[PDB]
Amino acid sequence: RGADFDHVYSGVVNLSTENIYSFNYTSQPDQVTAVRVYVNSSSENLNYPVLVVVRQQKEVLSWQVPLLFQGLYQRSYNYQEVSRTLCPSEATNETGPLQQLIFVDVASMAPLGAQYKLLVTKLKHFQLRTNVAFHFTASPSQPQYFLYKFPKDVDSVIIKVVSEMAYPCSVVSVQNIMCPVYDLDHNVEFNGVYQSMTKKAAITLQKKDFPGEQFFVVFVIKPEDYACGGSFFNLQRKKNLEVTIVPSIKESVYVKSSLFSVFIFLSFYLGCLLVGFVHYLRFQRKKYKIYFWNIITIAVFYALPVIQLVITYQTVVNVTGNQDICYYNFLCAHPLGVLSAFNNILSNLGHVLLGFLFLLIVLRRDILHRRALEAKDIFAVEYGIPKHFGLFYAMGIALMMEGVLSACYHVCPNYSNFQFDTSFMYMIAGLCMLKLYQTRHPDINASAYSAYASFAVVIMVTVLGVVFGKNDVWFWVIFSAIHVLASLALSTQIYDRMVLLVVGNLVNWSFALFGLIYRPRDFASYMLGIFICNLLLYLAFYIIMKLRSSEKVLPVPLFCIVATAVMWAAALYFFFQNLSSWEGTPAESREKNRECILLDFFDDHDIWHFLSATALFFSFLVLLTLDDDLDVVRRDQIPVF
Amino acid sequence: RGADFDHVYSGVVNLSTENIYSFNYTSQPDQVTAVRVYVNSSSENLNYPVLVVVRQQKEVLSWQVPLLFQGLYQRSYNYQEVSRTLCPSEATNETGPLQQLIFVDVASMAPLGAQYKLLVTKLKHFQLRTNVAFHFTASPSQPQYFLYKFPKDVDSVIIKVVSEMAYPCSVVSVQNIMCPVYDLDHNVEFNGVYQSMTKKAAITLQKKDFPGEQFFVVFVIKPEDYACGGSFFNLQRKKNLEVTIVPSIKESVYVKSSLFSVFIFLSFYLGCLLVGFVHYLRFQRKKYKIYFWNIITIAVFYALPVIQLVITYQTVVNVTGNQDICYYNFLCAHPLGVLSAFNNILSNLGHVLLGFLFLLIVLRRDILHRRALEAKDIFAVEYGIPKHFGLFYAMGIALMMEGVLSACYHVCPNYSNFQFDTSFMYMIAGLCMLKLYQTRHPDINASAYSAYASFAVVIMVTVLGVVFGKNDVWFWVIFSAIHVLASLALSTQIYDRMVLLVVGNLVNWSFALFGLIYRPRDFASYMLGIFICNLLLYLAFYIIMKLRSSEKVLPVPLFCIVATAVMWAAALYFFFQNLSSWEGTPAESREKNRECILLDFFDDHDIWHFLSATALFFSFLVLLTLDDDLDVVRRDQIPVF
Ligand SMILES: CC(C)CCC[C@@H](C)[C@H]1CC[C@H]2[C@@H]3CC=C4C[C@@H](O)CC[C@]4(C)[C@H]3CC[C@]12C
Ligand SMILES: CC(C)CCC[C@@H](C)[C@H]1CC[C@H]2[C@@H]3CC=C4C[C@@H](O)CC[C@]4(C)[C@H]3CC[C@]12C
Ligand SMILES: CC(C)CCC[C@@H](C)[C@H]1CC[C@H]2[C@@H]3CC=C4C[C@@H](O)CC[C@]4(C)[C@H]3CC[C@]12C
Ligand SMILES: CC(C)CCC[C@@H](C)[C@H]1CC[C@H]2[C@@H]3CC=C4C[C@@H](O)CC[C@]4(C)[C@H]3CC[C@]12C
Ligand SMILES: CC(C)CCC[C@@H](C)[C@H]1CC[C@H]2[C@@H]3CC=C4C[C@@H](O)CC[C@]4(C)[C@H]3CC[C@]12C
Ligand SMILES: CC(C)CCC[C@@H](C)[C@H]1CC[C@H]2[C@@H]3CC=C4C[C@@H](O)CC[C@]4(C)[C@H]3CC[C@]12C
Ligand SMILES: CC(C)CCC[C@@H](C)[C@H]1CC[C@H]2[C@@H]3CC=C4C[C@@H](O)CC[C@]4(C)[C@H]3CC[C@]12C
Ligand SMILES: CC(C)CCC[C@@H](C)[C@H]1CC[C@H]2[C@@H]3CC=C4C[C@@H](O)CC[C@]4(C)[C@H]3CC[C@]12C
Ligand SMILES: CCCCCCCC/C=C\CCCCCCCC(=O)O
Ligand SMILES: CCCCCCCC/C=C\CCCCCCCC(=O)O
Ligand code: NA
Ligand SMILES: [Zn+2]
Ligand SMILES: [Zn+2]
Repeated sequence: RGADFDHVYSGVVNLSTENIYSFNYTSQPDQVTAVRVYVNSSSENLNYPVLVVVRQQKEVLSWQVPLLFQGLYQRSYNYQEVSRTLCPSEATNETGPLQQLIFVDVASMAPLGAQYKLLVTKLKHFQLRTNVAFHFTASPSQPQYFLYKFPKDVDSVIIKVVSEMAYPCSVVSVQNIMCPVYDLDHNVEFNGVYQSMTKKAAITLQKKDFPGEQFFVVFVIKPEDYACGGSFFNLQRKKNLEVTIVPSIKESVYVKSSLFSVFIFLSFYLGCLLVGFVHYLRFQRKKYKIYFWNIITIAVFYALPVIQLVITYQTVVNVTGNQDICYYNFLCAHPLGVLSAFNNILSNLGHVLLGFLFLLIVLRRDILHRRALEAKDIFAVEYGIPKHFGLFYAMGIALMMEGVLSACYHVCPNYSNFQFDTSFMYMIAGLCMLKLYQTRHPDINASAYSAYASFAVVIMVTVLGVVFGKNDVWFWVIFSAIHVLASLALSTQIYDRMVLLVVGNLVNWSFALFGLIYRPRDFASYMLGIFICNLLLYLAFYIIMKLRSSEKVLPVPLFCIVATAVMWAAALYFFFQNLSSWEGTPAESREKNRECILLDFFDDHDIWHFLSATALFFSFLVLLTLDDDLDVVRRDQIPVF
Repeated sequence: RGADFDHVYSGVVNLSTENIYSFNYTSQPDQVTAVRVYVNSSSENLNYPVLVVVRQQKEVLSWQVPLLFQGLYQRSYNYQEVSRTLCPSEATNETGPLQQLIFVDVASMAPLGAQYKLLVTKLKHFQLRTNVAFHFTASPSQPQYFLYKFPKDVDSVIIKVVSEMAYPCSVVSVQNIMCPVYDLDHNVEFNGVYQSMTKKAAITLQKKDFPGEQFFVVFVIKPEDYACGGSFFNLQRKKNLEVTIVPSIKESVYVKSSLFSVFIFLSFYLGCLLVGFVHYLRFQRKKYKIYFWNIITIAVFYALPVIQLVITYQTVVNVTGNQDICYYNFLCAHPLGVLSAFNNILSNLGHVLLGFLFLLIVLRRDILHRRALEAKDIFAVEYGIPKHFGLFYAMGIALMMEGVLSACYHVCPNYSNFQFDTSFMYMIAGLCMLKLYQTRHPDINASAYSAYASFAVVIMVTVLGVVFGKNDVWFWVIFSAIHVLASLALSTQIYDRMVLLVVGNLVNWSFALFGLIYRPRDFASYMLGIFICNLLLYLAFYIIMKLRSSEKVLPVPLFCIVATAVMWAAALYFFFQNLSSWEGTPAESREKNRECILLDFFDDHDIWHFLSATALFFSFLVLLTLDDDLDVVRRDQIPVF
């Protein structure tokens, strides 16, 4: 029967009568037309569903109305309105105008007839345009997909899908232009790239991956919300979606950002060179060695698991096309070669460059001291605090190792990797507190085993607390007992000294209270703030004790105190901007994704990598230079606190 | 049109003519009938395919002939014969006999008519019986599935599928009894458990998982062999398959095997008790302490990555139903609780029980030595070899830590976990060689860091060689250089002594040559044989040097030598029986799965865990007791080699 587009057809189908409709249309060359078939049935009997068959030249598509979904825990869902887009045939210029015919056959085996309504329409907005936002709606029984053709200049695009509400949750899949299109929840993840989506989704594609420089963006709504961190839930679950296809940054942005990263850090090298030059002009005109290596060994022992894991996770993402596995920022994930997010790795360059600079600065001090000790300078031998540079070498190397470990985490950030980003800073903050204590008490043995053992136990507490003590009121109660007791014990060792000890313990008790009351899910970041607080508290205690003892703070140490405080306040702010959350579902993390802040390449977490290295670098300089005033004062006179 | 079952229908379909067939059958209660629809079209034009629609009461099924598959690297496959089993409806006794009607509609849009052949048949062997082998055939375009109902007495079954040839490779999926059945490669992995299969597959199921105590066993043949370690490849890819449903072992087998494992090892405790009792009757009638703890720290540092990984892999297996992720011996993987293969973890009880026994043996001699020294015994003080039991405590605790590390690996053995099965044995073999050298050269410092560092570097070489040096002629050439040079340097320090050194280098050179020519993919096991070989060579050198120096081998040490040699020969044999291979694909590894050898619970790899612990336990006793004859001899008179 000849039928018209955009015309709603009603009918009753029983065993005897089947209703057939014929739609003929012409597709002009270089023009793609998609036909959407909508059938709905208001029939109580699901024992006798309305069966819809759409036959085209090269394909037959069949479905049933009401569409039934099997839910978790034996939940049943039925969708009375079912809509499908028929795979489009694109006429090349050579083929010419193509006359195509669609047959929509409607049948039912019901003894009394079952009613249905049919609307077949042509999609006027099937093709998606660049930098244009398109708003649409999808349902579990009404999946939608659209066509995008890569423009010549554009060699890569990002697919940004936004929703106002978290649920129902969807799947955004990118597939090549070949029939069939997998737009059902039972085959959508078979082919191509896909992401789970509650509120936001971002898929980055390259032209070389797709033949014909075109793809289909498929939007499938799940009958239930379980895979996307939701409780559950026969009635329309319409999701209002907006999708925009934006070109990615050009290769020039990669060059400008890599140069910027190296240059800000190399600027520090120039600044150290200028200071060194002034001393050279003045000169002409006028806790051990197994520690540098130990930090390496500990880092390598710790790097091996993550690196082996990276391979396997990277493998599974590439094959399955599951962008769910790695918790990238997505909105600012910039790919170089294999790396999905090169920008994250590049941000860790400062840790390596700044850590290296520190080793060179420490070395000059060691070489100069050693030369002075040989010359038997009175000041080198008997004036000032005895100088040991071993912990300083470990600190510099640890900063570099932190950069490498953080970069490894960023190859695939996820639940198995969560610790590695900020963990080595527990070692960095731990080493810095020994250097403070060793300054006055240079008699502390400090075995290599003790560092390795402490790190292992601290990480053991960290990983165990995240996995098994996620939010339990029990775990946080026990941990608060250790935290407070550790603070009491430490305070008595490292420490008006009494008033300072009270302030010192109180800050730790306050932190324990915040943790107990708030129960943060990110125990790794909470554990990190425990080491940062105690590092800054002991550093502040040292400065206060230095002032009460009338010891001076020279301009070079004093500037580093201001820079350390300013950089720590700035770095912590960018640390508190959560752009992805491995504790939640992949769809929940993606709601936190943001467009990146600096040079269109670096996000808030990238700035935290720049500023954490600079804050840690300037913290090293405070320890290195603070007691340089005493170099004139006799060691005998020098007090001990 | 009324049509007959098991009758082949021919017809020509053009735009004008569609051919419709009606098949009616009666399903008796408590009787399941499945109908298979076969359509084959020998039509050159794939632009105009034959479209087949099979409509039933509940659902409608449609497909096209020839069936087209999109292959990797743009390969195209077409199958003129397509066959499908229609979702059976099971009549309960209450419903009674049910008269069901099937409509098979055949259509084509070809201008000249396209021929087809149709056979609709009822499957007389749809239901699978217990302990009965059923042989069938499946094709990429002709998937098959069958029904199994759990017997009342049987609470769990294993699905064993066997094929004579590796390719074409298949997917065996287990799904609940609900329509639709996902029997296509684009939806087979959506629901239920599934395994990839080349030659063998084994799926273990429990009755509690399935409602109705029934499931579908779905067999889907892949159009290509890539996922199963093979290459490409329009023509039938028929796979002859045999599937048997066998009940799993009863809970009594779990109890009898757990008791056996504890008892053989506790028997050793009784044997040590009997020896201790005889000495107590005789008595009445007449390289340091930071090492025990260090091995713990190293093991914990090493246990943390694997344990965190276990959680995430175990998660993904449970959700997706993908049995391909872990590399168990599925033919004897027995589950207890959350563990998929409990027998693999129980087999590691020998390490902890025999490692604990050795610590009690060392402790006695440590206590009796200190008690003597307190009593100023002449023989304890000036006769015999200086006694340092510190490395014995490390060896005993390392054996325990190897049992827990090997048990953690067997929670989910895979490519990310490879090292954990045998890596700590490198530590054990290395500790045992230091104890040998420390015996006649008591003045060796042996720092804790050195053990940790050596382990880290040795594992770094092991993991790097497996991942990046899989079979390269380059990597094995460099490694043979280190292996020859390391053994050449070691031979000079520890080793007619000259003839022995020559024999000692030839064995290492031979091992290197075997590796160089053979290029084993399992570098972890090859690395293990390097440590075992040198441990037994240095042990044999010590015995030979003991005999040439006219020093006796007492009966207790001498028995341990025989037991160590016999157990090492026996353990190595069960080590060479590869029942699973993480280096290959999951389907390739399943080809080596075997039914398990001992008590219907333990396979060849489980026996290697029993015998490796016993060989390592008796190796410890050789070191502990060998020089107990020198206790009467004065320390000065004792030679050093
Ligand atoms: C690994 C990171 C967290 C740094 C850890 C530093 C701390 C926790 C480690 C490193 C050095 C260690 C100390 C080394 C020296 C001594 C003095 C000794 O008589 C008692 C142990 C004690 C007090 C150790 C306590 C723990 C210790 C302070
Ligand atoms: C905060 C972390 C990272 C670093 C803390 C350094 C701590 C662990 C170190 C530095 C100084 C050390 C103390 C130095 C002096 C003494 C006195 C001695 O009779 C007992 C050990 C004791 C009490 C040490 C315990 C460990 C100690 C307190
Ligand atoms: C988790 C937070 C709140 C507390 C962390 C406590 C950690 C840093 C403390 C508690 C127990 C400590 C260990 C106690 C025992 C030893 C042996 C000794 O040779 C010093 C190192 C070592 C290994 C200590 C390292 C530091 C240590 C692990
Ligand atoms: C704020 C937290 C992380 C600091 C934890 C470090 C402090 C409290 C821990 C770490 C290592 C611990 C020390 C480990 C070993 C010794 C030597 C022993 O003879 C006295 C106790 C003493 C000195 C412990 C005191 C508490 C201790 C110093
Ligand atoms: C895993 C295996 C190789 C462990 C073997 C450990 C023992 C047997 C080996 C490994 C390192 C070796 C030592 C390496 C360096 C020296 C310093 C030299 O001036 C005397 C010999 C001595 C002390 C060697 C003795 C033998 C030695 C201790
Ligand atoms: C089987 C082959 C690959 C093993 C080779 C191991 C070699 C390369 C590694 C493993 C253990 C390592 C040693 C561990 C202990 C020490 C003592 C330390 O004070 C200096 C480094 C030194 C000397 C290391 C040198 C390199 C080393 C000998
Ligand atoms: C752990 C597995 C992989 C192998 C273990 C090897 C251990 C036991 C061996 C291998 C390398 C050896 C060290 C190599 C370096 C030296 C030289 C000298 O300065 C003291 C002995 C010492 C420190 C050796 C001690 C024993 C040692 C650490
Ligand atoms: C694999 C078989 C052959 C055993 C391997 C023995 C290795 C681990 C042993 C044997 C010879 C040893 C080396 C001999 C020479 C030295 C002394 C000093 O310069 C540092 C340790 C170092 C470098 C040793 C490291 C460990 C060593 C390389
Ligand atoms: C004197 C104060 C020193 C600095 C204290 C810092 C306090 C940090 C405490 C933990 C907060 C963790 C919860 C929210 C942060 C999440 C980290 C992230 O977004 O990646
Ligand atoms: C004197 C000889 C001492 C013992 C030497 C043992 C030799 C072992 C060498 C490596 C063989 C590795 C290749 C095949 C074994 C695979 C291990 C496995 O099946 O799990
Ligand atoms: Na099913
Ligand atoms: Zn980071
Ligand atoms: Zn094992």
